Amino acid sequence: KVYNDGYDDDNYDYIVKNGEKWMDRYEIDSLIGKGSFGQVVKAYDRVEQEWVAIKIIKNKKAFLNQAQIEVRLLELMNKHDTEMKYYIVHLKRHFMFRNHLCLVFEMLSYNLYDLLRNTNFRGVSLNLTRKFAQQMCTALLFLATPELSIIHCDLKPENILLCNPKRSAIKIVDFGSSCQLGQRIYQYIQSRFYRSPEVLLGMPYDLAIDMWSLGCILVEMHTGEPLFSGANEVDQMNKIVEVLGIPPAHILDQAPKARKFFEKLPDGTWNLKKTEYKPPGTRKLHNILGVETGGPGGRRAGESGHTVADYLKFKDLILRMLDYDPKTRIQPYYALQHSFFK
Ligand SMILES: CCC(=O)Nc1cccc(C(=O)c2sc(Nc3ccc(N4CCN(C)CC4)cc3)nc2N)c1
Repeated sequence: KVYNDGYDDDNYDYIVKNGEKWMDRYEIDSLIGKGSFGQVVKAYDRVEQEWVAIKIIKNKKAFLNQAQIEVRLLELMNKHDTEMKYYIVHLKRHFMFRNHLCLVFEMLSYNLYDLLRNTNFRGVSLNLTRKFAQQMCTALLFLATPELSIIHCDLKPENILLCNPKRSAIKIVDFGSSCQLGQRIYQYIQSRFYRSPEVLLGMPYDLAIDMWSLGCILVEMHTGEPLFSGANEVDQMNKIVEVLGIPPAHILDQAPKARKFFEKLPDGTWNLKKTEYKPPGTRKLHNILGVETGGPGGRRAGESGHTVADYLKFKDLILRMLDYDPKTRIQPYYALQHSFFK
């Protein structure tokens, strides 16, 4: 009949109501988010006199525990002194309310997928993309702090929100999937479009996966379409090979799931399993970005800072981010010194 005295529903989470007032402080406006973890709502803090986004976790043990892990992480980040902290979303405070866990975040604006949908999926200028890229590389540089060593494990355009609708400042949200570096416990991680090959191949992984995701994002921010948009993992790997080529033999010799996509020939060489696709490595990123053809689809022809040189810097950096070897993949600190950011 009723659950938690009629406050929750079938899915253990709070039924939000327009204009409801909590604890004589927070004033609920409207639902803005919904996920497996629970719900996200827009509200007005009366004490700080400001708008905040509150994360209400479901009324279950599991979700509560996960949320507590996440809270510990956020608090851990907020305790560090560097300005690099200001690219991670800020957890002002947290509390319990009617058997629910509530996380108080600063209210942010649109996520990047919204913007992309506003361009009719044509992407944005390279000048803006440079700014986004810079800030993101800074954030990943912060998360790599020895005492932190945090892997976001779920970087996608909808997890990057604007601070202000009229400024190019962004921030990273939802650290529920988050992970501090350590021994492997999970193997089905990251979003499918942004899942690093070492994960697709069932191999050990570190922070280098985030970088991979970032590489898939920036290009998508300029073209409007996902770089690799496979319906499944096979299609995904095929689409990654289609652009970057078949992985190094020394990589595939280590990969347990290597034979999910490949087969080993009698001469030791690896080849794709047939299931559609271009020959490996003939979908050149050079042609995808339209370096010498006036940008993606020729819609950036004649625009400021859209010369061949700029596109070549960009392409070099992106190819440094999509390195197959996690050991040789470009690191944030060196990424911030690229000619792209001059
Ligand atoms: C949309 C939220 C999301 O994808 N992940 C997420 C989950 C839980 C909390 C947060 C988070 O930190 C947020 S979410 C937020 N405000 C916000 C939430 C939702 C939205 N929209 C969601 C997408 N709609 C098409 C437009 C409005 C816009 C802004 N501020 C913070 N600080 C983000």
